Amino acid sequence: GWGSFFRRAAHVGRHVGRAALTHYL
Repeated sequence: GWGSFFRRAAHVGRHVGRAALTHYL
């Protein structure tokens, strides 16, 4: 709508959001 103010309260779900390629897992 005006900016989809929702997930911004946690940026999707962090972790995978920011990065994860570092984890050899």
